Amino acid sequence: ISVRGLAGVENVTELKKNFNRHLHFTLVKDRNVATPRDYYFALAHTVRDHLVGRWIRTQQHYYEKDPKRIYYLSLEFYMGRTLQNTMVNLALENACDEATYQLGLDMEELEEIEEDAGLGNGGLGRLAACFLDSMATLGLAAYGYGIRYEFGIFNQKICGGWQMEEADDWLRYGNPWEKARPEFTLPVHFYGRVEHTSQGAKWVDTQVVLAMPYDTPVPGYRNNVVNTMRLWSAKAPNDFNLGGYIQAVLDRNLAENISRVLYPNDNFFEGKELRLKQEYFVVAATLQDIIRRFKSSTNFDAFPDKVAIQLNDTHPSLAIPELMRVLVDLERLDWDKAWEVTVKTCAYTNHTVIPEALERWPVHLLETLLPRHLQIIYEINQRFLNRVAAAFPGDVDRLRRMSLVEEGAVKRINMAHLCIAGSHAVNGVARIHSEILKKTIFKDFYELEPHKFQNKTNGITPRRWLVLCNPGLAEIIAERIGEEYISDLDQLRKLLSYVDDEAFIRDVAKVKQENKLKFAAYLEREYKVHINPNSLFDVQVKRIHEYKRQLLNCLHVITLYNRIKKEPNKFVVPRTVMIGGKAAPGYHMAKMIIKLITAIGDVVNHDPVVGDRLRVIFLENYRVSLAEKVIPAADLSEQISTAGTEASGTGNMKFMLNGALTIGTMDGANVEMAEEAGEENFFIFGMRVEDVDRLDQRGYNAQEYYDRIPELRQIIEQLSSGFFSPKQPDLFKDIVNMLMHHDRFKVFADYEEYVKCQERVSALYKNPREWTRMVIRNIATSGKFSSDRTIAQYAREIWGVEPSRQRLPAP
Amino acid sequence: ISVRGLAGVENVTELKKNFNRHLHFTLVKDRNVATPRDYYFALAHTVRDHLVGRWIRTQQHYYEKDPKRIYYLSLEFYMGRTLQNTMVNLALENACDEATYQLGLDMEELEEIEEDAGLGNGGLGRLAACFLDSMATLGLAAYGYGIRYEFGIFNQKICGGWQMEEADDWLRYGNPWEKARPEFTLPVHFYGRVEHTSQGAKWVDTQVVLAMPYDTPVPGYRNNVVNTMRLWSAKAPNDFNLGGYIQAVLDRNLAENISRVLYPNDNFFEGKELRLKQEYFVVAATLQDIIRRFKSSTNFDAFPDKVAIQLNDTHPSLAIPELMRVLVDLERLDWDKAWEVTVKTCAYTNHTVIPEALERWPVHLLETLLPRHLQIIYEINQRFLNRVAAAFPGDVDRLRRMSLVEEGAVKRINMAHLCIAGSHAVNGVARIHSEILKKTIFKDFYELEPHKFQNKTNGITPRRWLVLCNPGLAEIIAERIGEEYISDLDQLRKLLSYVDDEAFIRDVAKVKQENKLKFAAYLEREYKVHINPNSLFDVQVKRIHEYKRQLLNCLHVITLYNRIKKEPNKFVVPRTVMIGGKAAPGYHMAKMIIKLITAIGDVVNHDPVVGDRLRVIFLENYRVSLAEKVIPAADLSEQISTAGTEASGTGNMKFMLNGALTIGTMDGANVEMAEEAGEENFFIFGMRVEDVDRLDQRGYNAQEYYDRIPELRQIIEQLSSGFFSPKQPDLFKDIVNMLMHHDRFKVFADYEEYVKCQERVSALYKNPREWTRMVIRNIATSGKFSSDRTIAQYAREIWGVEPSRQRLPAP
Ligand SMILES: O=C(N[C@@H](Cc1ccc(F)cc1)C(=O)N1CCC(O)CC1)c1cc2cc(Cl)ccc2[nH]1
Ligand SMILES: O=C(N[C@@H](Cc1ccc(F)cc1)C(=O)N1CCC(O)CC1)c1cc2cc(Cl)ccc2[nH]1
Ligand SMILES: *Cc1c(COP(=O)(O)O)cnc(C)c1O
Ligand SMILES: *Cc1c(COP(=O)(O)O)cnc(C)c1O
Ligand SMILES: OC[C@H]1O[C@H](O)[C@H](O)[C@@H](O)[C@@H]1O
Ligand SMILES: OC[C@H]1O[C@H](O)[C@H](O)[C@@H](O)[C@@H]1O
Repeated sequence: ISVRGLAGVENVTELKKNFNRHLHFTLVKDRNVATPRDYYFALAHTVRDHLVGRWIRTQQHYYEKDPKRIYYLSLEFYMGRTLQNTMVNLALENACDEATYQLGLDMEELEEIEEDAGLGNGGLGRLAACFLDSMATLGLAAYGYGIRYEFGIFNQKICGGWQMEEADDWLRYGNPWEKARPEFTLPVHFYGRVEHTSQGAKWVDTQVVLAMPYDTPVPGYRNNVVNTMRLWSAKAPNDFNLGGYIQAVLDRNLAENISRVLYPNDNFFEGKELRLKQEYFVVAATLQDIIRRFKSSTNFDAFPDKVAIQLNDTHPSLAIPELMRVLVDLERLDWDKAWEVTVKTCAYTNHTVIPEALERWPVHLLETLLPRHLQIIYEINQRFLNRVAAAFPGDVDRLRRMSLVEEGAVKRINMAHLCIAGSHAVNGVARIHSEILKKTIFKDFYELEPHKFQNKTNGITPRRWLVLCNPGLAEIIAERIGEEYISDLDQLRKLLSYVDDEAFIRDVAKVKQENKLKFAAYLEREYKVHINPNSLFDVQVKRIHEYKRQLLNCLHVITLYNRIKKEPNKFVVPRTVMIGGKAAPGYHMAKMIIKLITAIGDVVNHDPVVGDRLRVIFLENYRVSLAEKVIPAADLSEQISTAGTEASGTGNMKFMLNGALTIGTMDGANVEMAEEAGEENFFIFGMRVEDVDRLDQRGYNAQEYYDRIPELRQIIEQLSSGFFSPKQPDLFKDIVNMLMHHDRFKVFADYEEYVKCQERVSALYKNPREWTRMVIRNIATSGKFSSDRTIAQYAREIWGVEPSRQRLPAP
Repeated sequence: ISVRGLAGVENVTELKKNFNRHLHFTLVKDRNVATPRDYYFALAHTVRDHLVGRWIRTQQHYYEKDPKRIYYLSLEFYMGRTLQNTMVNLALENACDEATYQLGLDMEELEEIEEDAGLGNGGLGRLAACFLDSMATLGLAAYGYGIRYEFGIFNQKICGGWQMEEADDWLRYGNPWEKARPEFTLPVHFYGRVEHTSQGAKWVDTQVVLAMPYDTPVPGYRNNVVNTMRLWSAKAPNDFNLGGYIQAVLDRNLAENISRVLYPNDNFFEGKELRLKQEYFVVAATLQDIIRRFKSSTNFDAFPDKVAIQLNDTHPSLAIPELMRVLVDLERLDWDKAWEVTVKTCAYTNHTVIPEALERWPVHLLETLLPRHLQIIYEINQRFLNRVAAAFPGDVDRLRRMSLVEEGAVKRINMAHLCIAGSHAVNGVARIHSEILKKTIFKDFYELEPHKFQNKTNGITPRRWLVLCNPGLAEIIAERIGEEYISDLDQLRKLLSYVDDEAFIRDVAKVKQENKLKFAAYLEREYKVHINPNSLFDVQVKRIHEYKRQLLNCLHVITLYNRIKKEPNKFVVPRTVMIGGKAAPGYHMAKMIIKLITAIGDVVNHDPVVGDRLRVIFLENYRVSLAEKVIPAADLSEQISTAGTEASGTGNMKFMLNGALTIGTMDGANVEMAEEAGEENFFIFGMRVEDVDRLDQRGYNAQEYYDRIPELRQIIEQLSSGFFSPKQPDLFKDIVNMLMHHDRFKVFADYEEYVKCQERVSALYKNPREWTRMVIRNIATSGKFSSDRTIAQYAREIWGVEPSRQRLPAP
């Protein structure tokens, strides 16, 4: 059936009886009243049972061996479903598939019942998840620490072509993968004031909120290692939080609101108090847990030798001043020793350069909520600027530019500057992004401490993003080069010698056609629409953002439609362009773009002259589980952000690994992907970072493009006149206005080159054999983009630990 | 070891391995890091496993056989712990005791870890729990329906002698006994308005709250029957309940607050909207569930033949108009047919006659929250008063007295009148209470429909209240008459022939001494105080209420103290008087009484001259699990409410069954207990109902008693001068003031007779042999107070079903 493992006679028999055991004793059901959800839960428990043993020994192991521990702090962990992932990493997939078959059930149908653990917004959150998988597969003693939101990313509904947000009550039916641990409940403080007494400062009269941990197992790939992802949940103390007795009890929900919902912002900062509370909550509980574990393993001199804390963006940046608070105020270490320790254990990862995404917290907020932390930040700033003054005497302007405190309307703390000053390493997520950080945004810091700056190009895990979602492709690859590539993706290079293999070429093309047929069916099954599986599947799925330019894609789609209407009887390569992604609730322009996409589809999809040559479909509720479905079925991957705006991107790597060709700009990781596959095997177009700068010096004037490109002007006039919105002719006035007068992302500037490039893609598609051979050269060179490579680099160049592919002593 | 069942070799082996299975797979622990709470949970799951099979077949059975179903609606179910109770009813106690012993654990230590399911205030709530146990033991197809409060009765803490309330977060570590069933989630409506259209009225524009059920198994005593207690939990819909996206999500907690906390009022009405919402919530979800089940089993003519709904007090009274709403508005039945059906399926139980406990809801509240129900209530009232007018022509005053609508300051709906009009049966809970209902409070209704009024004297379950909490006494009883009495308490009469048995007399006295020694140890273990186990254990435990007169007990205690101080070297029977119970948070006088008790103990307990002859101890956090501890250790049970105020009482029956003698007034069930044991074997005193009336006609003047009783006057002057409150001399001015000028319960009127009676109790105690022989005559005649008797009466005289002690076909 496939290398989903073996289906042993004894193993299948054991699984079946345990499945029946859980259906009965755990779910209290019998075959006569059990629903598919019951069946899913019986299977989940049966599979979960196989982790317990490994989980206990792995943790037991780390206790005995006492290795250096890696702590990955993130406010997001975009996990998705975990049933299939667990079976894969445990080699149980075929056995469970057989067992359920014999019990008369369809395992695939059961898998669709699991809810996605959508505790993330997009790229940043999914990177943390891929990293967790790689760290376990590489035998690192790593822990993922975050917040257990009871409501993750909202479920997206399209109503009248508009996005509607609906609460993601993912825990409604229960989460079999988490393990509550009330024995490690910790107190977190807020507000209060600072008292300066004889022997040190004291933070008093604070409001207490308890942090209760929930542990989720993270299994490595077939090595018997099971690490932990610890998510904190807010719980109110039962005393004080006890005017009215009834009210006092109902009011407990005020403290517990801290972990209620994930902020739905992607690459956008919103300075709300609740968000700051969430950030301190996760930091305060995590560091107590880290130090407690360390004390078991009081000279904190060896702290950095046993502890590494990785900050995923600046969200958990309060870890720096919190570590100082604990070491100086509680452990009574002298400032300088505490600072040496802090810098040596902390490392920071930057994920974007757009200004609106940078965390700049108003000082009055930190003053009220965390008074002691504000004082420590001021002291850190003081000493840091003294260092700068010494290094660049008289450079008064550099002084204000590098300050962690920004003066102006309202004073603010620049969390990124805080992170650079208190970390021994700072990294970008793609070569171009890391260079841009040194050359622009953090130039002053790089000049001060060049040794701190590094790069760690992102990656994705080949387990979920290949074996799990595309078993067919994984099978034909393994048939030729073996299975060793699953945890050593570089071996994919060996596929280069099959580029002329008539058999391989036919197989690769076959799995893609099967994936497209399956997705096409899913589209009609759960969404009822109908699409032609013979057309080119053009897809752009990611969060809706002006910088990602779903709008540039829209212009091309309209261009295609207009060319068809001009010469109806001319042949054109049929296309099914699918765009999907969620817009943050308060992001007006992004919501306007979603409406534009659905409006274009309303016209195009019902034009008889167009026929089945062009279909515009908006993919509803894009999330991890849906990505696993569309990506393997894609032919063309759209990665068209304005050069210099997408730090790295990861969806791009997912598409490359699954047999889709890429059309994109020289941005983020796109640059390194083309470098690995060869630019001849990539569809690159548009301005490079340098051209964008040149245009900015000159001054970007959209009118110029509108004046010189008839096809462009026709589109804009179609939008303004109401051609795509009959009942509301001026519906899209905002978009047209932005495009013409305030386009920070120069959509028009890349239009001509994009359309031309798209023409070249259509020409290659007309030649199946050659299209497929290029795909093979992409798949064969995607090895570098595995998160196992990324993690091995973080491990060796930042954390100071050696990865290991050694199987743990059985379960 | 005892008739806790057999400890089979195979059974103990099986239990041990399953215990280890759960500790590993369920709790993810190993013997090296498992805490006692883990051990408790492993045992709970092991025992719980033995119910699943029985639960499924019992429910399966009721489906096939299709008997008439009994639905017991209550806003309270005071369950207590359930581990030991489950082992008893399953005959697993000795086997589990052996198994844990061999695993090196103490089962008793593990049992103390379980949290009490305190979803009740006192008597009314505990009656529902005893009833559930009896209904299962009697093979009735019964379902208990209520609300799953996440916070039950508050935990009581004494600070500075004052009561402090603390949230009862009983679900913090999880509840292994409940089973969530999201597949039966039902919608409940609130607010909205009524539209009158062509074919009927419509309730529109309502706010929807979802009701999710949680099922808890209720095992019968060793008959393999397992019934269900279904508790509803409030859940917000994820759409509309989705101004701000974040706010919308945080605001879900407004709808879910409905099931957040139990109102801590005992025999007291508080007309708060949240409470009304809770009442409709449980009624609306329950009736949908009832009708759905009925439709499976559309002529609602047979509805009453298959359905019986028992209303525990007026709390679920909205069931009457809700049943009408559904039948008339949705099922489209004609009014009269719907009314015939409603009356025939509904029955109401009254639990008190004090006016402040009567539910009288303001019309403006029902108008806003349940507009359609208000209309139906008006129509019910209309037709009912027409009936009255026809029966008593011209009796205009009877008309207003019987109205369900009370005019005045604010119009109100008398929920009790609603219940009488819409039920085919109305019952009191003790013979005297039922007579008082007919003679006073509901006299007009009794004259209209005499056939409706009945009595069903309360009872307690002998499983929890004898076998579970007093195995020693249960063992010596069984040694002589067998085990059949456990489900046939009347057989206890056979013990009468052992009243002169020298061996029995010595045994009965022995178990009491052991129980007292054990409790005395527990007191020092968890509360550190020290008490003399040789003294007479004088206890009054129940909710603090003026009508229960903990104050009368206080006066006696002070009298004793004063007599000792007067003649220090005179001998007196040593006593340890223990008073315990919670005061509703807003009940000022009750909280003042708790402070009085602790203040008396502060003086008495530290007076050297008193020595160990008198100790006054206030029992902290009285609840079901504590009752199971004190009751078996008591010698004297205080049931001293003012004649005519305690409807029945049940604590009194618990004490009688466990070998304590009773000192009390001719009130509630006390009357029938003395009647069963013989007044010579009871310590009765004080005014009878008739004497209280006589005093009221005359006019109660406390000053008279103060003027004629020197000992009384001395006490009152001690309270006024600050003798019991040095730092705050006027601390108890409120109590003295009430006692002298506004004592609704005539404490002073029963003082003299009470003290004299107490002297007689002390004299009998001085004669161990005779004290014990009287105890035997009480225990031997307590058979009538088993809830199995009560339930068999409800079954035969109200519900129309026959109980059965037939074992269900194995598990
Ligand atoms: O709670 C039980 N089983 C779990 C089995 C289970 C466990 C985890 C999960 F994610 C889904 C189902 C369950 O259904 N839920 C707990 C977690 C969540 O709140 C949903 C309800 C349970 C079984 C059972 C048997 C008896 Cl006899 C009595 C009470 C019981 N409860
Ligand atoms: O949740 C698990 N077990 C239950 C075992 C259990 C079930 C009911 C109960 F009342 C107490 C304990 C539990 O500890 N809780 C669920 C209910 C409550 O929220 C407390 C935490 C669990 C075991 C386990 C093993 C693995 Cl390998 C992964 C996740 C897991 N979760
Ligand atoms: C991989 C992934 C992303 C990141 O996509 P980019 O195109 O890099 O922005 C976002 N969302 C989901 C659901 C993903 O799987
Ligand atoms: C039995 C019981 C009651 C009822 O006691 P009364 O003396 O009848 O008021 C109250 N609380 C608890 C904990 C009980 O067990
Ligand atoms: O680093 C992980 C991801 O973080 C953010 O989502 C960036 O916008 C994206 O470019 C990057 O791939
Ligand atoms: O009916 C059960 C109980 O209800 C209330 O608590 C009454 O006050 C009490 O007298 C009675 O025993």
